[PDB]
Amino acid sequence: RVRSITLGNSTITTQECANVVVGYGVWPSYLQDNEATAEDQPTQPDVATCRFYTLDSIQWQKESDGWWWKFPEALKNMGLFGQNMEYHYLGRSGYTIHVQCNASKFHQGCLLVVCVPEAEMGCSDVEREVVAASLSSEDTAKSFSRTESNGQHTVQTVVYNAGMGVGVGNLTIFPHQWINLRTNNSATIVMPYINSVPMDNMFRHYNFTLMIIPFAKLEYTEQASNYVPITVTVAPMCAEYNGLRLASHQ
Amino acid sequence: YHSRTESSIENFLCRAACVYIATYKSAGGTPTERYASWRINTRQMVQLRRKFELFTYLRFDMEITFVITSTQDPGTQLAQDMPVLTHQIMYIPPGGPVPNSATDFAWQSSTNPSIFWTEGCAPARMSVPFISIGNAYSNFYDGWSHFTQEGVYGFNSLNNMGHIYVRHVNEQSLGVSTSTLRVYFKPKHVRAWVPRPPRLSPYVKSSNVNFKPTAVTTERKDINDVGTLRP
Amino acid sequence: YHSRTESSIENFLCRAACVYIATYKSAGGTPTERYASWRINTRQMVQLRRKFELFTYLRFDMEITFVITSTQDPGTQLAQDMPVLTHQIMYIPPGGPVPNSATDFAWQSSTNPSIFWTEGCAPARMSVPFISIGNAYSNFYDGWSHFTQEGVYGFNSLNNMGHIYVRHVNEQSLGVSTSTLRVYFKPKHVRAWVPRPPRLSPYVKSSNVNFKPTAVTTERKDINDVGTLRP
Amino acid sequence: SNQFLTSDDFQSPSAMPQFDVTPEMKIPGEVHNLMEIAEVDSVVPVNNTKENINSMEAYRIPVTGGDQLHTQVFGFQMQPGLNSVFKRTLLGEILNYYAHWSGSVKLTFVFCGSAMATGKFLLAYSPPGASPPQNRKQAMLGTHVIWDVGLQSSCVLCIPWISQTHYRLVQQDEYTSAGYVTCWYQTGLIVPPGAPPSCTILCFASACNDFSVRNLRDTPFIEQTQLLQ
Amino acid sequence: SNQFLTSDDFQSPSAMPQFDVTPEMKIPGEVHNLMEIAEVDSVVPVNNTKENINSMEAYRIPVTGGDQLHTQVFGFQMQPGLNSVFKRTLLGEILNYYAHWSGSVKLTFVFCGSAMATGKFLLAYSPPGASPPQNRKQAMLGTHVIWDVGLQSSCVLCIPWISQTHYRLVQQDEYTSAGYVTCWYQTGLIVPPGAPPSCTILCFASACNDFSVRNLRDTPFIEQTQLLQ
Repeated sequence: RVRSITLGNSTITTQECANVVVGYGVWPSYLQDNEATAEDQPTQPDVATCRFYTLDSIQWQKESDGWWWKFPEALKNMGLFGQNMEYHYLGRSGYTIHVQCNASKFHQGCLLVVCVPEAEMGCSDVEREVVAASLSSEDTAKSFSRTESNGQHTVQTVVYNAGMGVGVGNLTIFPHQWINLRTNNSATIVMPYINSVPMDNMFRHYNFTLMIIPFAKLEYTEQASNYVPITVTVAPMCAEYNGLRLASHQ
Repeated sequence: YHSRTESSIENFLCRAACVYIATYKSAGGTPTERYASWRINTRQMVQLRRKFELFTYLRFDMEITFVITSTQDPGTQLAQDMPVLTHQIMYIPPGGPVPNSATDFAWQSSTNPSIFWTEGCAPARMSVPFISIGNAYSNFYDGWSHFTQEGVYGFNSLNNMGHIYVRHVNEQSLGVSTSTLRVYFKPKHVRAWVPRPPRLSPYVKSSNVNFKPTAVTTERKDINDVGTLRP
Repeated sequence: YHSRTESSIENFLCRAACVYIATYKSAGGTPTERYASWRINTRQMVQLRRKFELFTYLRFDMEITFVITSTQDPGTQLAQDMPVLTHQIMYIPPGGPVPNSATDFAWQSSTNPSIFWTEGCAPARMSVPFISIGNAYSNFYDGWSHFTQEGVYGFNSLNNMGHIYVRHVNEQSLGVSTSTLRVYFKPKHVRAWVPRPPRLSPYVKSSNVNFKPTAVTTERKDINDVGTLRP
Repeated sequence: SNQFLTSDDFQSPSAMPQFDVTPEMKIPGEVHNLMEIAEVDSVVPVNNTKENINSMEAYRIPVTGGDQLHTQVFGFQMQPGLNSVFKRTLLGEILNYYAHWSGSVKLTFVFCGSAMATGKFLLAYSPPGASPPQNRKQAMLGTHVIWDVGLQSSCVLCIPWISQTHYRLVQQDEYTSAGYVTCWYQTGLIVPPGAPPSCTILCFASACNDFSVRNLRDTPFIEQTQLLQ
Repeated sequence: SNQFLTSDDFQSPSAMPQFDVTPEMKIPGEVHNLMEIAEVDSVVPVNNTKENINSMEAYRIPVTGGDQLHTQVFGFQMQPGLNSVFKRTLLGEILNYYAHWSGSVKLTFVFCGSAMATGKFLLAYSPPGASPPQNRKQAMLGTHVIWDVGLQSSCVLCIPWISQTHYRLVQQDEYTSAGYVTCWYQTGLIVPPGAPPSCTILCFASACNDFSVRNLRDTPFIEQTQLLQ
């Protein structure tokens, strides 16, 4: 009931037996023959890239609004998977995002953990455009805001419109999980590869966005540690590439 | 037990809609109002844009219909008896020769499919298949056009359907005839994937997803405020 | 595995192409602009000439279509109400009576097939079979027309397809009506032999293979000069 | 005839015959019916009180802790599509695209408190031709469930479909002909020393399997008319 | 309808029915597909350096003899139809008639020297998202063959088809997305007394069996527009 998961000869994650969300209903898989357009063979690096990339922990405070990571840029420096994003041209990968919190029984709160395919985001200034430096950092989260952002080339990071101009309660349409600290502790979503082409270049394109939004805010009394660490762990699935060359950049 | 055929994807996204009304004259002056032009995009009309933006990936054929009604312009030098007006509607396939002005070789290009239609009968119709290098069109594109994260944030994507150009075929010297084109676009055999939430904020421009922060719903008096209580 | 039907000989040489645009009036003056005339040859239009000159020997039927749009001429003595314009398009079979001018007995000759077409409906169409004493047409002829190496270098060959002559049938006294003919020629059931290299030099005239010496390709900086190297 | 009905299915000649379409590949998440988008739960803005609608406070139903024991938690008129509580959720955005609707609504209330908290709520439902309950004793004699939040964290409350006719108009307001779902304090909210006294409920509404719509039209939400630029 | 699509196959009434066509005879060399013209080798103008294009010197790749041992013989960007090296050969004249293309390119390098000459060349190929090699050591670690001209006179080098999508546009210039084929001196060119020291290579490009085109259009080469006379 405290079963350990070992993925590759480097990683150990301890986890109890809970519920998973599998994509839009499909497991990630390898490309078959009547699915691709490229003129070569994939040569998937199964022997080295399937492991757990535990990112840094964020602190769910009382006054926090939400965080998002864009993928696959979220593993740009994470080990050999970041090297394959350099020394290739096309790529195709599913992921198994596992999100878990360490709260006591005297904490309360609720999170919504969404995976949004093609989460294109609007800018904080109309009649203007975003830059790539405001969409995502390479490994750290990007914070939503309670109030209105007002920059020139930034993102409209207000929390109830989710950066996309929609209702934040309707993000339940995409693959999601609720971390309710009363009963739930963890959340694990298995995203497949969703695109309109069989393989895309994973520098320009953002395949999906992992959003973690607190709907019921965190409350605690005065004895308690005044944050709950949220730890995200991403494991790539069935990664395969094409176009061996040098790194650009660098 | 009722029927759910009214809310299938074919019955929800396949209705004809007037998406473009333009006008074009038939005599000289500036070389711009002698023809009409419409780049085929489902973003200029908000009503149809919101229905298409309930989905991430779409795949459909097109069924375009042209309602052309002409009139006689006022002023001096009127035509009295004028024979009949014939109109050329040209579909420039994506990456095809595009007319700078009327009477340009682009009009006589064999590559661009064209319809010659005479006034007084049933309207002109054409069907265009799914024309893309990709395997679907994408309503959203979280990415860039060029390589090193440079370019416009999702506008040079392979979601190009082409253009439609309309002009008078006649060589009319005396009198001007002003025609008005109505384009009734309709998708056929629609296949849609990855349902998205319906949009809350109003649109600002047909190249972006930019928005202003709007409320999630409409206000109420209290949390326990049912309304009216007629009895 | 893709499909190769787009580059078959039928799909490459069978597209309709506007090969001749002429105009012809309907009232007197000089007896030349009252009718139109086109000797059927695939050499006056360079774009179609280059596609046909990828082959030495061709064999096809013809599918000719005529797009006739008329107009009312300006000036005094205008027709006000004019009934309708009927046009005669005559195909003079090779070695057949050819009209010197309008209202000539050649027009009423039973031998030359003709189409009577009234304005306001679908365009006029005719199909001509493979008409040759030989067993194919020849795009090239390394030889002479007469016996003892005298004559023109390949112009009186049995590659004659005939002529097309168009006139107004009406007897219109008051007012002039100027019509413009567009010929959309198209080959059907094409069979082609002996593939030839595509031409490098530009053409000079539609009776020869004469040319000016042009470079084989476009220049470059060095032999080891790849271009740009963006990264 | 020789007319043009805009609502008329007819084949047309292809403008580009002789063109091979890109072979369709397996993309996950295919939609065949709009009702599959409506049968997912969406968070219901119950607290829409004019200073919460521009924040996240219009999703959280406040359950304060102390000495009330006879007052109300919330309450709304149960009609999706026209009520402000429901017209912007996924179910009520699809209902605004149609003129008729028919089926059940499934509500789910999740108690987002600490595991050490305990209390009881009375979740009453009133029928369409009936007045909203005014106290907890009137709501007890109606149709109620007792949601003991120490035992369960979610209370699924499905609402029956009662009407004289087959379908029902979406954009009309038949007052006192829809039903009310109110909630009353039964015990309070008992917490040990160290647990926070006040808490939060979230509501999730969706459709059921018997749901249907008819007579498609334009959504009332989009007012823009002229083309963009 | 009652329209005229120019791209519409329809039978028409024959102008001359009752006429017997000349019986077709067997002429050798029948063509059924345009791709059969592209699968023949044509001599590639690699030396197109603005004073060779008006001569035969823009077909001969010069391999001088002496002491270089680290320099380059040639190199080009591997894209037929748009590159000046390939757009006038038989393969690149057919590709300019179409807007899409897909398939492999087969190169063949023939050493036109004397039978007493001996040397070694390194024939490197770089992938589409990769930089051209700058010296012989960088080209060795890529994809290379060693062509020993004392043993073989021809070096057939077939080039793979790598793209993200199914077809590929001909008239567009995706820089650093096509591939480079360079050639480097490995040893030199060793000749006995009596043999000429400098020599000549010729290149021959064609298509392969997996080749296809789509979306026919007009060739960019012919600019004349008005009819001849």
